[PDB]
Amino acid sequence: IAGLFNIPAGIIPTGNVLSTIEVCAHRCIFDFFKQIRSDDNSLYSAQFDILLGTYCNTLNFVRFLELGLSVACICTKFP
Amino acid sequence: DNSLYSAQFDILLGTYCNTLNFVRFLELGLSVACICTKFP
Amino acid sequence: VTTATLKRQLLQGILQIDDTAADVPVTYGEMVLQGTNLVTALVMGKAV
Amino acid sequence: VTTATLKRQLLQGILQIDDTAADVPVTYGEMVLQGTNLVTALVMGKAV
Amino acid sequence: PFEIEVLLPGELSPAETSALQKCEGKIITFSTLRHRASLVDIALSSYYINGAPPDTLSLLEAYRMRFAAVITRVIPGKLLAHAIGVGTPTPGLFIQNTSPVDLCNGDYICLLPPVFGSADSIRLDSVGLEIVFPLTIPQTLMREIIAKVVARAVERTDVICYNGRRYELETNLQHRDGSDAAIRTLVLNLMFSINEGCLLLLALIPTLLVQGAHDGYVNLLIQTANCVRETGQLINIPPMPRIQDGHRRFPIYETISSWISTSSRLGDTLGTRAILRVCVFDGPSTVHPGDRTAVIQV
Amino acid sequence: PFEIEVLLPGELSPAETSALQKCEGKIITFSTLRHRASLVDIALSSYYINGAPPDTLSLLEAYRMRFAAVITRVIPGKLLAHAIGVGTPTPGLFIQNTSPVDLCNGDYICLLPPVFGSADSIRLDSVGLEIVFPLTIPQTLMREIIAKVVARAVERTAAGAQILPHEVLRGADVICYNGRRYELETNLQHRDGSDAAIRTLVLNLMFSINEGCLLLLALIPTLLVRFPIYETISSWISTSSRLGDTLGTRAILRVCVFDGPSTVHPGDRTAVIQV
Amino acid sequence: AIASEALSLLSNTYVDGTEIDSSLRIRAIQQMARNLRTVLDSFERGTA
Amino acid sequence: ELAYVRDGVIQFEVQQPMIARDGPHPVDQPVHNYMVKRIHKRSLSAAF
Amino acid sequence: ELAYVRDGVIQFEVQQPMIARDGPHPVDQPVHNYMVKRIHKRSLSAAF
Repeated sequence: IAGLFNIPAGIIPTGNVLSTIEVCAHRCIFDFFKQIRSDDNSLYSAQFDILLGTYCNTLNFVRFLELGLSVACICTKFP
Repeated sequence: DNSLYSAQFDILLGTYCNTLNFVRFLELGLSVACICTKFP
Repeated sequence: VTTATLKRQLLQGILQIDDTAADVPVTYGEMVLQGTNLVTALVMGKAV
Repeated sequence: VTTATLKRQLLQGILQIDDTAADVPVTYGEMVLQGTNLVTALVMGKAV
Repeated sequence: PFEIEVLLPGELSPAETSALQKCEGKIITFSTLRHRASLVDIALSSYYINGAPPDTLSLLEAYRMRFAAVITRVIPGKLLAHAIGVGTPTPGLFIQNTSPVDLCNGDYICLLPPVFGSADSIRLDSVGLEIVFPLTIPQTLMREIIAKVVARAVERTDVICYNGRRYELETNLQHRDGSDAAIRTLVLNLMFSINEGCLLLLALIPTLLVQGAHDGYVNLLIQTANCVRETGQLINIPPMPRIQDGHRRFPIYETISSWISTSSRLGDTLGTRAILRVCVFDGPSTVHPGDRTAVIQV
Repeated sequence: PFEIEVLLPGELSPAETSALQKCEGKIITFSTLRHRASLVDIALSSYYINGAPPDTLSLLEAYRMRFAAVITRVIPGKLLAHAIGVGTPTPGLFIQNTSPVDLCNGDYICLLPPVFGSADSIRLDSVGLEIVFPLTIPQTLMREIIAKVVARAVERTAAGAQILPHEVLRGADVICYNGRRYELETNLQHRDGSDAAIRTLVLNLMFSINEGCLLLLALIPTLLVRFPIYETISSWISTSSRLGDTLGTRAILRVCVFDGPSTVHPGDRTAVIQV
Repeated sequence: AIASEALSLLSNTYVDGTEIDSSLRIRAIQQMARNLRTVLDSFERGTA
Repeated sequence: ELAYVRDGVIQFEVQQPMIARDGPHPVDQPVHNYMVKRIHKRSLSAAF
Repeated sequence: ELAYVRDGVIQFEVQQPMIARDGPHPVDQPVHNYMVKRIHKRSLSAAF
């Protein structure tokens, strides 16, 4: 049972099957066989999800010299 | 790491429908079996 | 958020008031789905 | 589709040949998603 | 670097594909090694012996015969995996812990069927098969489990303390073809550890009991043992024979050497052998169940 | 390539430095692999358990759980080493012979704690630690060496336990290899390591074997023409299996000599290939 | 750390030009930059 | 781009005509049916 | 259009800093975790 997209999903079709025959006989061919008698329900309910945005942090940095601890030692470079 | 790099999705390959035809009584050969008329 | 009793008990000598007036927005911030949102919510079933 | 033996057995006197040459398309016909299809499958995960 | 590609069956449900993606660093077995294989070999249905699901004693024999493989990154279509047994360099190999017991650095890994509670295993309804993954414990815990399983086998025809925690085993012996086979390989090792030199070592029991006291250490050796403690005060042990050619021969040399090779073969033929060594660089010293570690090929 | 650097300590006597220069191609055994390590992991101090110095039976278990390495070059202020572990492609790997037996081409290398004589080692009195190097013997001789040493110790206990000794014998034991005899432990006196490091080794060996040809004699009395009877079996299997894993034999290196002398004597250095 | 697919996408050396991986390459570069900017400040922090 | 898409779908639609008959028969109604279908995947390979 | 909303969600990401050090400790690496949460719907009513 896939039924991912809406089943009626009225949009521009890309042709037409003629086939001039009942389809109810051959039932074990399609994945889902939905048969409405005449204008039943579940044809007008538009259920959907919605995303309301995302958020993130900043993660500032810190240097050793801006710290007050740097007045406890005399640092130097030595390759 | 492979935790958020997936890009899997589903797609719809279009749709399909059909249209029926209409028949009239006079275009059939059974119309030469009787004489029909309208009486409101 | 407290009761009036605790409010008075706090405001008498415990806390100090800073202001008796404030500036409050008067907007509701409306948004409505439109554009491609409608066409992707009708045929797919999701919206952003 | 059949075996060459049955093909000859059908072509001798059972069936009649209509034509020896035919007109066949020469291109495959491709499709690639573009435009608004490259943005919806990334955020939602549904394309059309 | 040798790898084998397991072609996953099509039309798989999305739920099973996610569950298969959970099994990142587990171990699978193969009957015949090949670059391309099918899912039927990994399935438990392939372990069947006559017509039925296998036994814990039959599984121990299938583990020795079958080749070993390690799962790696799985994609939606294919299932990658590397080989272990054959000598092949593999950089950065890792295994997921499946045993309830913790592991640390420098532990040898063994491979035994699930003897504890019902094995957690992926089940496929659409395909119709299920795959059971083997269980991995260290060497010390391995030798204790085999000892109690074999003893229970002789009984028919349990509690193990590890790190101050007790466990239990639900051994399964619904078959009989494999149970008597373990009895054969057992007595054949005891029978080949008897030479002309036992008499001397069997005559040193009284001085051992004397050394047992005022030592404070041999007592623990004596308490665990049962035979020598009982025979020490019940048999006379006639004094001594002579040697056929004692002018050039050393009779106690064979027995002390004939037993060395026998004991080494005992730990492997009875169960399985060591397959891996765990040694993680820049990682924790002790791993918890469910986490992964970097291991080295033995 | 993975390499381990051992930090040389400051304020070291020049005599101890010169002696460290001598042990170029010797084997170090590391507990946990790391690019930076301290001398405490190399010294014997890291090896002993339960406070007391380590035992031969304990040393055998140490060599399995612990990872080995090989010194490459020493520096007046630094010490380097390479691993024989996971996948390292060590180039120009050479080792120094530490055993009194000679080696030839195509001989695999194993390890052994020092049993024959007193182990030589560097001793650093200033820092207060010493570093013991393992013995490197071929494979074919390893299984025979162990069986001869233990059998020698049981002979001593028998001569003491028995009221009279059964002295009549073949002479002196000797290990021959490449037409060279070793004639180990000539004298009966000087019981240096008789029961000093192989004491517990003989004990565990004297009990499992005694349980061996006794359990069978108490289970099938047909061989020679209140009681558990099963816990003894499980205990015997668990012990004999562990003892076998202890006295294992796993080669670590292979002596592959190119454009050089085939046979090599104690003290020489040869290029070896990682097995 | 760097991932296998990331390094594979980066080692292409102009063997591409499609529209899908043009985003994956950008995201891999962004992830690398995000990780490196913090690995660098790790040393400034561990000094103290 | 075929290896990325997962669970594609297709759907159809058919409406059946009806006949107007009266008497001792229950009245009829129009017909509208709705059906869908999924995908399968297979690959080819060769050596050199 | 709140009457037609089927389980909206919101997610967000946060990353931690990293400290550098040495000694007998395992080395750190930056970690990234992602969180996502759902919504809750309730109604109000009155009579007349």
